[PDB]
Amino acid sequence: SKVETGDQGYTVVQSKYKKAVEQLQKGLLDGSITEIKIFFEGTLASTIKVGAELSAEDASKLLFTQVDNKLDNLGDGDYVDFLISSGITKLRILNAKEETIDIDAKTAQDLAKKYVFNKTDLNTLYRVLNGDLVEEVSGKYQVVLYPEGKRVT
Amino acid sequence: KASIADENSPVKLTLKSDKKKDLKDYVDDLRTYNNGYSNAIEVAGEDRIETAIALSQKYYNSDDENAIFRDSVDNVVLVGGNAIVDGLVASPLASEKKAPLLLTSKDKLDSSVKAEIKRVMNIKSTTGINTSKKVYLAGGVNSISKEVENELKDMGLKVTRLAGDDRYETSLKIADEVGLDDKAFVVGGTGLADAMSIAPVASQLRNANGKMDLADGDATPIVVVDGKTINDDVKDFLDDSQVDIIGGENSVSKDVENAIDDATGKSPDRYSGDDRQATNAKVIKESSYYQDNLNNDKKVVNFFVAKDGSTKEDQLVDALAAAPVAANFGVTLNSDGKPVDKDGDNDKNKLVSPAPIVLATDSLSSDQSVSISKVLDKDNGENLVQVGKGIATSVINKLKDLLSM
Repeated sequence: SKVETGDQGYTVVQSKYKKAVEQLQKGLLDGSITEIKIFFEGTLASTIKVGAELSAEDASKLLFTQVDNKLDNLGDGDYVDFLISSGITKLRILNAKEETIDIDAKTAQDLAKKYVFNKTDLNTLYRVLNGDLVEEVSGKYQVVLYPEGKRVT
Repeated sequence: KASIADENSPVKLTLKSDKKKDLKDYVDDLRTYNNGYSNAIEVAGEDRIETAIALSQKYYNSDDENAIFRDSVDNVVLVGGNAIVDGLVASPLASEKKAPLLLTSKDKLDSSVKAEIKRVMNIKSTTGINTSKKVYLAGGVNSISKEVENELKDMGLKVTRLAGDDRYETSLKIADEVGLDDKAFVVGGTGLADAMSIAPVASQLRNANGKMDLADGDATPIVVVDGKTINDDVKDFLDDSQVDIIGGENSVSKDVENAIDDATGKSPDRYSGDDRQATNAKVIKESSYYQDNLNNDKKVVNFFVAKDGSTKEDQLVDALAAAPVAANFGVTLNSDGKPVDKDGDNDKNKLVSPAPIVLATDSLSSDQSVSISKVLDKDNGENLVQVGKGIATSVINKLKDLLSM
């Protein structure tokens, strides 16, 4: 069990640091998260096992104590990963910028001339958007995209 | 949920739309432009010499994807700058010989070229130059002078000159080096643009059945004859070959066609139009040229663009060097002849998809548009290459619409 790029799981930006840890903490206390393994820059940080002579209330405080300083001073290319076990779940926190494009208004040809997207990711996304993940958030149908890099000029 | 991203992904994007359909129109637009800005390439230089050099550095002995060879080459086919008359048929020659076709000046061997010769052959200051590397000189003394021949020989390279007393005899000397293993092509020399439209087809390493075999396969040679009758030599060269004559009556007369009828005993197929562009269109839409040469179950996904002889027929030499590239395209081969991406169902012959060269400088004809639309696969274009400068943006715009890139 190891976390690596291009794998099934959740991805959070540093802007959503405060929210991600809250859900991990509240999950830890309310008997919903059993074990957490933190990874700084792909290296093991420490293991939080509620059954390792520890407790849920201690584990909640311990989790924030370890990662509050790391995640508040993130650098370009620095990332923190979690192996969340509920009985399984994978998370990566990174310091990218978040930009939302409301189409009911940046066109696609300006988006492509700037960022380089993976064809195999867009291929599957197009197919599952018309026939053979996409979320419905407050009357809209949002889709998240992660470019591989910036376009040459 | 269900996908974690790269450590260095610059921005996280979220596409918000009231309706899923409007999102499909935005993802499709994104999918097309993203694959239409990275897959559409341009290889050019200020003069025709560096254009052929850049075309060599990218597709021969280059570590990038979508190249022909990823390792050293053992042969190089050299042609003069203003040598369109004698060297037009060198495209199938460079193809079977597995060599990059390079353009040199008539009297002086350019330092740019001599560096490219040493570079592409992995020739370096610590390696001695022996006769293990050959440089095929295609043309007479007005194509490549004796000054250039003796320089290449002074280094120690094995120099083979394919020349004759006339342009027609020169082409026969070239087509004799290209293994006629029973088909051929004939052009008149009055229309050189029609001959360039057939260069990518003739340079394909094809099998006996018409499919493609890059191992133990041969390319089909081209011959230039006067358009009169058939002379004593070309008739000897054409024994039982299926001639695919190219050009109108003004290029090769019906007398020349009838003489081939009497010579080889087979009916010669004729591809011609009123314009040099129309001849190109009919070559692209020929099933037995591109579509039926594919071992895979796809259609033509790769395309090339070059200038024609409207402004100056000399400019067409750009499409000549690109023919050996467009013939073997879609696969990258190492020293052993195995396909790679950086190293390495996925057989070479099954992965080859040649690309037709479209001739257009100022505008793209309606016939060329219809022909190119016929050969395209359902999944649409995957690679487009613009060789040379001076091609109008109108043409490239129309191509990107036809290929959906």
